[PDB]
Amino acid sequence: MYINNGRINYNNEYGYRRGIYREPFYSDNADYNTNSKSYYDYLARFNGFIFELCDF
Amino acid sequence: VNGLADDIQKMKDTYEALTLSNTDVTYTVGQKGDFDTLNHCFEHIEDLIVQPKSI
Amino acid sequence: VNGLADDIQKMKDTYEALTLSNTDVTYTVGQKGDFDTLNHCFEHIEDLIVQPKSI
Amino acid sequence: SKHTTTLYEIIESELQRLGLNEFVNNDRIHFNDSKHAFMQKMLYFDDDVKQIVDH
Repeated sequence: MYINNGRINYNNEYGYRRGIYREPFYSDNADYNTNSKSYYDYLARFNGFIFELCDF
Repeated sequence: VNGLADDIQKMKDTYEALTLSNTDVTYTVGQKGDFDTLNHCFEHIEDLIVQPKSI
Repeated sequence: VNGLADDIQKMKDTYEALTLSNTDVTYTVGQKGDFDTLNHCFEHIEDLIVQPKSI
Repeated sequence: SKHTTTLYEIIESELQRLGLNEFVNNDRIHFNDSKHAFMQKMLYFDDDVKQIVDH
């Protein structure tokens, strides 16, 4: 364990994929719920703009 | 970011005045301390360009 | 990145303290002053590398 | 949030209205501050979050 010599460098020794192929370090047989923004969030952004307009 | 760090180091080297600091200090005097004798410790203190906040 | 920012701020403070030793400075303490409270104002004065002509 | 918003989104929106910023803070950037992040604030139930909920 030695310092990075005062210069930061990013490297991934143990990555998920190596080029086209897939490394054996991590697993893929898992499914996660993905939650995106609904219409109410579109309304919220529009209301934010309307609030700024009212302030102006 | 490494370029920025190298710029900082180069400008610290070129302008020596910016290296000055007045953070606190603790000089230990003894056979194996920072200074051999008490005269050396207070001779070095008078040589500091900027006196720290507490010694 | 925070380390680089700290180095930048410390060097700026050192050079500003050095270049304004001859000047005469005025710190306003209050709600809209340079410093929020008196104790914060005198923490800056204590941290100056070289004290100016008069504060 | 696939159909309607979550409580976290509403609380975060109101906190952003209050003017708080989680990343830059006081000139030092932290990705996960653990003190000013919106998470680790509604979990400790800060005064701001309680005001938002009561409002």
